[PDB]
Amino acid sequence: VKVKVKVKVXPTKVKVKVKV
Amino acid sequence: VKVKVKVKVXPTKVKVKVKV
Amino acid sequence: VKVKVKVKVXPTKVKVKVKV
Amino acid sequence: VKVKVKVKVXPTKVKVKVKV
Amino acid sequence: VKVKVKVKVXPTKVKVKVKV
Amino acid sequence: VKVKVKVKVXPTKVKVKVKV
Amino acid sequence: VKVKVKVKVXPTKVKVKVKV
Amino acid sequence: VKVKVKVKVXPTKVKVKVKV
Repeated sequence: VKVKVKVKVXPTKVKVKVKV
Repeated sequence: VKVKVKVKVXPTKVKVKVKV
Repeated sequence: VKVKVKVKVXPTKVKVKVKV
Repeated sequence: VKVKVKVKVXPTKVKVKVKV
Repeated sequence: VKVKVKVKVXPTKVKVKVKV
Repeated sequence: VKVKVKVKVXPTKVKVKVKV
Repeated sequence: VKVKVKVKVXPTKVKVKVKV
Repeated sequence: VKVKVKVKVXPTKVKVKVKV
């Protein structure tokens, strides 16, 4: 099970991911 | 100009903040 | 701009705070 | 469980990796 | 640029400060 | 629980590792 | 240019200071 | 506790441990 949170707005680039 | 995200991702717990 | 990202990774507590 | 958190905001890159 | 990354991991608490 | 932390601000780059 | 790391384990408080 | 730090910062590189 792989779970991804991302938002990227030009200057602000956030990506979070979790494997289970 | 900002970014906000609060989220619970499977078993993690995540919050994001950009304050102009 | 002032930036915060924080995550609880089971017991682990990570705080990231940036001034760009 | 493995968590990978990746962020870039102004002239900063921060990467955190935490294996539970 | 001022970066603070701050982390607690079992009995261990760690402050990392980068100032450029 | 094992932790890797990496911050890069232009040329300034620090990698930090925390194992209990 | 400064980078500063400070670790705390119960009765143990150590710091490392690194500059250009 | 095994704490590593390695930093590449202007025209220098500084490594260090803390073993608690």
